[PDB]
Amino acid sequence: MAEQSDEAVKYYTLEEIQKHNHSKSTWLILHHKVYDLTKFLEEHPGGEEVLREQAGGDATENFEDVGHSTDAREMSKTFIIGELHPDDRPKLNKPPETLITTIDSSSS
Ligand code: HEM
Repeated sequence: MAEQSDEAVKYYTLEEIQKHNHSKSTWLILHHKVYDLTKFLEEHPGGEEVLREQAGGDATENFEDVGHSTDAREMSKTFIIGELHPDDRPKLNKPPETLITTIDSSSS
């Protein structure tokens, strides 16, 4: 990716992470950041099989519903290899002034 090592956020193409939804290399996207479980497949409670189905793309189905617990919020941090490419990063015009919270009755 050129340069000494890095500079800013490393992205990964949406078209690419899709190709890493399988045994030989398992990535996933919970929402925005891409993770890897290529070796981790075995280390994670009841994974391997059920990962492949949610990996490469969005996996937050089970994550939004059940929510995991504190443990998984804190441990996962080194699983995060980077973000998703500008395929998703701006989406539209990229939120200029906060996500929404626009004109909430009175002064912001
Ligand atoms: C971002 C990558 C992930 C990491 C680092 C991670 C981390 C963990 C950790 C630390 C636990 C144990 C305690 C807890 O619930 O907090 C756990 C359990 C579990 N995780 Fe994950 N997890 C990840 C993604 C996923 C995804 C995408 C799924 C489903 C497709 C999933 C399904 C489960 C289930 C089901 C358990 C509990 C065992 C069971 O009841 O079968 N996890 N995870």
